[PDB]
Amino acid sequence: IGTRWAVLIAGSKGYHNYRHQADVCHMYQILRKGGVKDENIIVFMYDDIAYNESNPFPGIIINKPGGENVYKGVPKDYTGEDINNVNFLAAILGNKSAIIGGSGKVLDTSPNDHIFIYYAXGAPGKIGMPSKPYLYADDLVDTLKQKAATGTYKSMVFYVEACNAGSMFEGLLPEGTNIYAMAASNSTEGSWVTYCPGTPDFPPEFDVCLGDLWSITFLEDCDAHNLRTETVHQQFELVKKKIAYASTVSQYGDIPISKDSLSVYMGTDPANDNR
Ligand SMILES: *[C@@H]1O[C@H](CO[C@@H]2O[C@@H](C)[C@@H](O)[C@@H](O)[C@@H]2O)[C@@H](O)[C@H](O)[C@H]1NC(C)=O
Ligand SMILES: *[C@@H]1O[C@H](CO)[C@@H](O)[C@H](O)[C@H]1NC(C)=O
Ligand SMILES: *[C@@H]1O[C@H](CO)[C@@H](O)[C@H](O)[C@H]1NC(C)=O
Repeated sequence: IGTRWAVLIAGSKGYHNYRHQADVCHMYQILRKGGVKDENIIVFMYDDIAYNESNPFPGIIINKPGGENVYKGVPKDYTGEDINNVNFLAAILGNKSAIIGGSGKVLDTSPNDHIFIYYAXGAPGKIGMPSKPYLYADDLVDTLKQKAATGTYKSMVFYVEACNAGSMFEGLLPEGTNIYAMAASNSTEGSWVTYCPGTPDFPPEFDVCLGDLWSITFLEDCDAHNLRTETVHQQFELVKKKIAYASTVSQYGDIPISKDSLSVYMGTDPANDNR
């Protein structure tokens, strides 16, 4: 019962920030393969990578060496300077009349729907937007409190790839409104980039990192398993263990929500039914 929705947002701009847009495009491919529909996936990506004069492969974005083109077919709801706090927060709330610029696609969800939000690109108490102002912890949590008050969702999972990512939720995110959050790092740690030049077996055409460590770890995990048999809690434990040497994967909010299979939010790719 209900519909799966998602909001994917890369909070940065500039070719050196290739990884944030590659991470978000990779998440789109997982949702598309799982049967989540484009009308229910709101994408915020600056869109300055695929056709950049510096990109050695125009029209292509990869999130791993030798990987597939993750840019192919990704919707463009909010690009360029339309990625900002006003539009990101109105999209989460689901109020089309509060969007200023962009497609107007928002989470106009119903009570049995599921929501998955993934943000990639931070400092204590804030995460980036392509231009100032940045998004502050209190303002993001206040929007989540407004969304909970409307009652227009069954449960929500929010994944954040950023430095000090846990600072967006620590001591603020409510625990009884069906919102579970997972962060690449805790409130006082930075997060790591990965797939950078100068590593064994790396495409010689690139001078930028292709992904972020926590992101490619959870994204590649989604690609390799039947999401009906892996829960959010099992992914938390697996990814937390895998990257313990770099940062402390952290969880906040309504922890029992993580008993849900990942397919509740992402669907599942029939090619991995045996895995
Ligand atoms: C949906 O949003 C409407 C527009 O909000 C107004 O415009 C935005 C851009 C901001 O300036 C905001 O402060 C304004 O209030 C509201 O008129 C409307 O009541 C909202 N609907 C619901 C159900 O919340
Ligand atoms: C390409 O990347 C450069 C470096 O960040 C940026 O200044 C420029 O705006 C981008 N151009 C396009 C066409 O996306
Ligand atoms: C964050 O993780 C580090 C370990 O890398 C730990 O020393 C620190 O106490 C943690 N901070 C919080 C607020 O939990």
